[PDB]
Amino acid sequence: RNLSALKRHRQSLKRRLRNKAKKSAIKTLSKKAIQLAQEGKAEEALKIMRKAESLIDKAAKGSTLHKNAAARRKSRLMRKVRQLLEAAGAPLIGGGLSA
Amino acid sequence: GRYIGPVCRLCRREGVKLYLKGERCYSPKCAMERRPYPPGQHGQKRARRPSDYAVRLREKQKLRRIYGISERQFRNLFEEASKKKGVTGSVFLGLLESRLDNVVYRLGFAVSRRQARQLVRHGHITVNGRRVDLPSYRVRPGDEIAVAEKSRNLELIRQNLEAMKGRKVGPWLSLDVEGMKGKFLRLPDREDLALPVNEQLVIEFYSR
Amino acid sequence: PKKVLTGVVVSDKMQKTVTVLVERQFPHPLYGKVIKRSKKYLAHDPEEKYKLGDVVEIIESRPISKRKRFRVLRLVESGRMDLVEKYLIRRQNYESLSK
Amino acid sequence: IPGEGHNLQEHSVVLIRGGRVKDLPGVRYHIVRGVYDAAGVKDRKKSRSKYGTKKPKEA
Amino acid sequence: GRKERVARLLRMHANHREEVEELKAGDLGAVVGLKETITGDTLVGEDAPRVILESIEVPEPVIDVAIEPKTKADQEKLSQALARLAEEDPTFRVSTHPETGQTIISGMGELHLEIIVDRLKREFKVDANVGKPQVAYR
Amino acid sequence: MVKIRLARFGSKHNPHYRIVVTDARRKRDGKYIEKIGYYDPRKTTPDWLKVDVERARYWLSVGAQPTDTARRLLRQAGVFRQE
RNA sequence: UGGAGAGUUUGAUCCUGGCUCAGGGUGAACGCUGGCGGCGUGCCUAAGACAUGCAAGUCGUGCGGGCCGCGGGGUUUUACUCCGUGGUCAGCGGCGGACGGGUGAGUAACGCGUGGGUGACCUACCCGGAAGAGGGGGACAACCCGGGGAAACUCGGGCUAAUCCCCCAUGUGGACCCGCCCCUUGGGGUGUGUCCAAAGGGCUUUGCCCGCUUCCGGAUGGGCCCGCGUCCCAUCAGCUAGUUGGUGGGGUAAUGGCCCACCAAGGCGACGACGGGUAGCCGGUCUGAGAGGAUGGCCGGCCACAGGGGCACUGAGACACGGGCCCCACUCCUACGGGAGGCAGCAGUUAGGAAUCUUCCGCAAUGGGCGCAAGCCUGACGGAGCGACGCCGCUUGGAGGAAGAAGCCCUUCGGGGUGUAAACUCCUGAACCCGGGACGAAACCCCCGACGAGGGGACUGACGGUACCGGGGUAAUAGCGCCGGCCAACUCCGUGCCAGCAGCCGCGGUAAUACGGAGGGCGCGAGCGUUACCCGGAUUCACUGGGCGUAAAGGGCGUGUAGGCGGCCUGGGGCGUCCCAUGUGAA
Ligand SMILES: [Mg+2]
Ligand SMILES: [Mg+2]
Ligand SMILES: [Mg+2]
Ligand SMILES: [Mg+2]
Ligand SMILES: [Mg+2]
Ligand SMILES: [Mg+2]
Ligand SMILES: [Mg+2]
Ligand SMILES: [Mg+2]
Ligand SMILES: [Mg+2]
Ligand SMILES: [Mg+2]
Ligand SMILES: [Mg+2]
Ligand SMILES: [Mg+2]
Ligand SMILES: [Mg+2]
Ligand SMILES: [Mg+2]
Ligand SMILES: [Mg+2]
Ligand SMILES: [Mg+2]
Ligand SMILES: [Mg+2]
Ligand SMILES: [Mg+2]
Ligand SMILES: [Mg+2]
Ligand SMILES: [Mg+2]
Ligand SMILES: [Mg+2]
Ligand SMILES: [Mg+2]
Ligand SMILES: [Mg+2]
Ligand SMILES: [Mg+2]
Ligand SMILES: [Mg+2]
Ligand SMILES: [Mg+2]
Ligand SMILES: [Mg+2]
Ligand SMILES: [Mg+2]
Ligand SMILES: [Mg+2]
Ligand SMILES: [Mg+2]
Ligand SMILES: [Mg+2]
Ligand SMILES: [Mg+2]
Ligand SMILES: [Mg+2]
Ligand SMILES: [Mg+2]
Ligand SMILES: [Mg+2]
Ligand SMILES: [Mg+2]
Ligand SMILES: [Mg+2]
Ligand SMILES: [Mg+2]
Ligand SMILES: [Mg+2]
Ligand SMILES: [Mg+2]
Ligand SMILES: [Mg+2]
Ligand SMILES: [Mg+2]
Ligand SMILES: [Mg+2]
Ligand SMILES: [Mg+2]
Ligand SMILES: [Mg+2]
Ligand SMILES: [Mg+2]
Ligand SMILES: [Mg+2]
Ligand SMILES: [Mg+2]
Ligand SMILES: [Mg+2]
Ligand SMILES: [Mg+2]
Ligand SMILES: [Mg+2]
Ligand SMILES: [Mg+2]
Ligand SMILES: [Mg+2]
Ligand SMILES: [Mg+2]
Ligand SMILES: [Mg+2]
Ligand SMILES: [Mg+2]
Ligand SMILES: [Mg+2]
Ligand SMILES: [Mg+2]
Ligand SMILES: [Mg+2]
Ligand SMILES: [Mg+2]
Ligand SMILES: [Mg+2]
Ligand SMILES: [Mg+2]
Ligand SMILES: [Mg+2]
Ligand SMILES: [Mg+2]
Ligand SMILES: [Mg+2]
Ligand SMILES: [Mg+2]
Ligand SMILES: [Mg+2]
Ligand SMILES: [Mg+2]
Ligand SMILES: [Mg+2]
Ligand SMILES: [Mg+2]
Ligand SMILES: [Mg+2]
Ligand SMILES: [Mg+2]
Ligand SMILES: [Mg+2]
Ligand SMILES: [Mg+2]
Ligand SMILES: [Mg+2]
Ligand SMILES: [Mg+2]
Ligand SMILES: [Mg+2]
Ligand SMILES: [Mg+2]
Ligand SMILES: [Mg+2]
Ligand SMILES: [Mg+2]
Ligand SMILES: [Mg+2]
Ligand SMILES: [Mg+2]
Ligand SMILES: [Mg+2]
Ligand SMILES: [Zn+2]
Repeated sequence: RNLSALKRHRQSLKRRLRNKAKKSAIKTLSKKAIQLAQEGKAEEALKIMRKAESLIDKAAKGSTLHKNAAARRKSRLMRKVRQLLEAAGAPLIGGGLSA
Repeated sequence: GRYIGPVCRLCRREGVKLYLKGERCYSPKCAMERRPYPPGQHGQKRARRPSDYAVRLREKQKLRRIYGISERQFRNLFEEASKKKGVTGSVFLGLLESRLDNVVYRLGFAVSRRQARQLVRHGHITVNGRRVDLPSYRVRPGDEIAVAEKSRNLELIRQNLEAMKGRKVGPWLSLDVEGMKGKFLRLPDREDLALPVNEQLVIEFYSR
Repeated sequence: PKKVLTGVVVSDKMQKTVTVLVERQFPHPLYGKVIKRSKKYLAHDPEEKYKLGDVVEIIESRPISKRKRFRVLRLVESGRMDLVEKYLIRRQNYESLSK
Repeated sequence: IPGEGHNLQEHSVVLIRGGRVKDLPGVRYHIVRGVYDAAGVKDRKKSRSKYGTKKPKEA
Repeated sequence: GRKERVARLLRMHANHREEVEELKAGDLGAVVGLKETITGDTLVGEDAPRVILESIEVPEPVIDVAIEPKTKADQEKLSQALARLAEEDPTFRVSTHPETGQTIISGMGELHLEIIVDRLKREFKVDANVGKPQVAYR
Repeated sequence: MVKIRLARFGSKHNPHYRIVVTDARRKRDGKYIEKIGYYDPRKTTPDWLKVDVERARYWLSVGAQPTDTARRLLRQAGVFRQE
């Protein structure tokens, strides 16, 4: 009575579980960086932003995020981090912002 | 199927003299010599002035009953001529005279049209060497309508092919009696066929 | 090519957006009489340089919002308040067609 | 109910055909003879097909 | 005189149903298809001598009762049923009194008409009353 | 991917194909990209197979994959022959 | 290369005007009759409910095992248990289940059609190009044991393999912020900073074959946007709060109020918004002189749906017909504690209806998924079956044959008709019987050659022992409508406003060409009629192509808004219009 598209559903869940866990991280660190960036903490802000960037791009290589999506987040993150920082900041140990 | 039934009975109705019997239709008795009036309990009673419709109907029947054709093939043949480039009047007849069965008769091999039909139909006829048994076959300029082997020695054939000695075939054709062969040279024309029919009228019939 | 239309501005009540009223004629599909119809387009005016009364070229564009799919290309002439008086009257009139 | 004589009762199943009868009011249809419970006309000879009667054999 | 279609043959076993590919002479079975064939009818190859075998019989009913639905709305529901029923049992019959318009249902016995009506309710979802047929006086 | 295959036409008991380039996903006789030639498996005509080697080659150079019998026919029209 | 009209208001007339008919057409149905073949075509109703089988699967050349076969080894037809081969069963992993096929429910909408736009984008597998494929770890099934259970199968612990997962490195390259140059809606270049790659598998062994990673480009397929076009009711006239716009965010591949905050108040409507009714749209099809009208079954395109409703997951692609979750309706199984299902796929059942089929054959071909390949799968498809459902073709015989059998019908009792029709004489020879017997099939593959080109070799047919051919060979089916006028075709009898006919006008009251029968005739013919519907006739919504004094029809009269239309002369522009070229106008 049963087809084997069930294996596909099995695949489904595990993969879902997988990249689900990756997107959380990305959102967390991103938030974490911008939170610090506004708080004036240049160094740790940038430090976390770098980690985020890595996690985003790492998501891009597989079927989780992908391409412009990752490209996009990074820009929004960097765009946000830099702006908030020039609230008397100066980028310490310039993390991931060519400047 | 075709008509398959009293023929002469039609010759009296059309008032004219049809040749749906071959030989007899020359003897002193195509019934057009004896009872030149319409068949039926009446026939020889006063004839009322034909209605405009009765004229065209009777004229159109006149032509169709001459070739044995069904009202379906007749009308179809007609509409094709209409479409065709040129005076549908002539063209129509032309297509009718191009019919295979007809040509066989117009060629001699057969005493009448019905007989020609059966000849063609029984594989006795041959077009360009290959046998054809479809009376409706359209013969084209250049084809060679002939007989076949098991067909030549045949009794009825020799008869019909002997009567052709001397006799000349219409301008648009060219029989070869001693070869039982024959070519369809040219598409005929209004003047070539001495038909007791005013085709102009058939055209008009098919309007309504 | 990007469609380009010419109309007059009849509304500048919105921010960075003007309402351009474009006319057009054409043969009646059945009665052949040339008829005049008209359509209103919301054209993007980011510099807020176009005002009520201008006849302008409108050009097809990347969506700026729901309804705004054109950008003001350039000024054709100015002050045609006459062309607005009409539309306004045509509109004012509606207040007299109900029950 | 077309034809001379019929076999229709207070429960017969009929096949309606459409087509009114000029001298009859709310009569906008004709029962089809020879279908369901409407027998064909008995002894009919001429326009047979219109009265659901089969060709009689010369016995 | 009707062309029938034997879609598939089938043998009735004590527990399941075997679908055989054929049934030869002297054997019994059930066929699926055939929308017209009824009890007693003869079946011959689509060519074979169109003969008409013996058999059938069919005794005449012994008792009659008049039946009428619960609501005029159930009328065709009931009629359609009775008809279907007279098709499976040539011993059961539906008639319409020529004089008094009622429908007379008839069968082989009190018990017979009893399972009929009851069969009409449970299996045909039609509830009908039954009573002694009216009399045509003069 | 895009392909070069036989699209059926003709008629019942009268197969008449059309050598065409289409996406591998269209139905067998659906809309196609371009017609490059025709083919008549029963040689009812001396001219029972034509191909536009020119175009056929063009599409081959751009990814189009020939089905087997489509390959057979093109080979025969001399498309793969570099002389 | 294309246009026919007639009957009916009156004592009679002309006009007006409605009704009616002759034609063509259909996925048809019903009645009568029925021989063949080919090609088409067949649930139009309950988008009702469905027993049963079959409609996607495929890879051991990604990986570890289980059960079996055969063989050789301690020793066995006691191999069990122990290398090694071909299989098999699931599991893990991959690729495809988003194609193909079905349906017309919903939708008047950028849904579709047509032409455009994207500096606002995506595209697995396929081509072309460049550069790589170096290290290090880890888990979960399978499996064994344990626990729950009748079962589906569930739960726990424990190992374990990879092309599964993860970190590190190299960075040809790429992504992002920024500055600069070019360019102009987010495109191209460039610099410092940060950030990102990978699988090994099989052989005739470094040499090949299939895979892996990044980037650039091509092809193909798409998303989104825009102009114009797209039914009836105004006895639906006002509609609008995410409503219209802005700012900033979220979101996606990408624009957008698409979503959310905050600000502003807008946006739409008689050029018909809003509301209600109906409807999938197109290529086309039918009709028509045309202009129009009607239509959208079959076939091709888009779309939409998958018991009703809502939602995400996985993924290059789906908010997914034979995947998932929840709610509703419904149905099935049960050891009564929870299990199962979704034919608008093929075929078939049941229901409804006036009505439309085989639960068939085959993967031989063409096309599709997977695989290096062999090959497997494919109710796509190729065919066969039943149905005059349609169209085309064929047959029921041909030539003789009487002033003309019989019968039957008329009859002025002379005779006339059926009718050369029959009989009858010849001749030909549908069916049938005998022999033979296809095309559609050449390649994948294999061999020389480089796995190239080229040359060469072999396998393969459902339809079918069929089409077709040769040979022999019996004359051997005919029906249905009409016969007052339109309208082609008349007499006798029966009947007596009874029975009936009827599309209209009207026939029937005891000589009825109008009813029923008969003879005879006209029309067609494997058929003919009927009903329903569409266009025609209807110049009868008159754009082509009508009208309003008395036939239907001038608003009771002004004033006037929008709108429609507008004199002479000359210049500018060149939107209308006209012209040419070119693109497009799929099949
Ligand atoms: Mg699988
Ligand atoms: Mg958190
Ligand atoms: Mg905006
Ligand atoms: Mg009628
Ligand atoms: Mg009659
Ligand atoms: Mg009158
Ligand atoms: Mg009139
Ligand atoms: Mg009067
Ligand atoms: Mg009068
Ligand atoms: Mg079929
Ligand atoms: Mg349907
Ligand atoms: Mg199968
Ligand atoms: Mg199968
Ligand atoms: Mg599927
Ligand atoms: Mg599809
Ligand atoms: Mg629909
Ligand atoms: Mg609908
Ligand atoms: Mg609506
Ligand atoms: Mg559009
Ligand atoms: Mg388009
Ligand atoms: Mg994929
Ligand atoms: Mg490449
Ligand atoms: Mg175990
Ligand atoms: Mg565990
Ligand atoms: Mg991988
Ligand atoms: Mg490297
Ligand atoms: Mg680099
Ligand atoms: Mg750099
Ligand atoms: Mg790295
Ligand atoms: Mg590695
Ligand atoms: Mg529109
Ligand atoms: Mg934004
Ligand atoms: Mg954006
Ligand atoms: Mg909104
Ligand atoms: Mg509306
Ligand atoms: Mg509605
Ligand atoms: Mg007209
Ligand atoms: Mg149309
Ligand atoms: Mg359909
Ligand atoms: Mg279609
Ligand atoms: Mg739905
Ligand atoms: Mg359903
Ligand atoms: Mg559901
Ligand atoms: Mg649903
Ligand atoms: Mg995804
Ligand atoms: Mg699916
Ligand atoms: Mg779903
Ligand atoms: Mg969907
Ligand atoms: Mg299904
Ligand atoms: Mg089905
Ligand atoms: Mg029924
Ligand atoms: Mg079929
Ligand atoms: Mg099979
Ligand atoms: Mg196949
Ligand atoms: Mg294949
Ligand atoms: Mg098929
Ligand atoms: Mg004779
Ligand atoms: Mg003989
Ligand atoms: Mg062959
Ligand atoms: Mg060959
Ligand atoms: Mg070699
Ligand atoms: Mg080679
Ligand atoms: Mg070769
Ligand atoms: Mg093969
Ligand atoms: Mg007359
Ligand atoms: Mg009459
Ligand atoms: Mg025919
Ligand atoms: Mg008209
Ligand atoms: Mg006019
Ligand atoms: Mg008038
Ligand atoms: Mg008056
Ligand atoms: Mg008046
Ligand atoms: Mg007045
Ligand atoms: Mg008034
Ligand atoms: Mg004015
Ligand atoms: Mg002027
Ligand atoms: Mg003016
Ligand atoms: Mg001027
Ligand atoms: Mg111009
Ligand atoms: Mg042009
Ligand atoms: Mg042009
Ligand atoms: Mg052109
Ligand atoms: Mg075309
Ligand atoms: Zn004669």
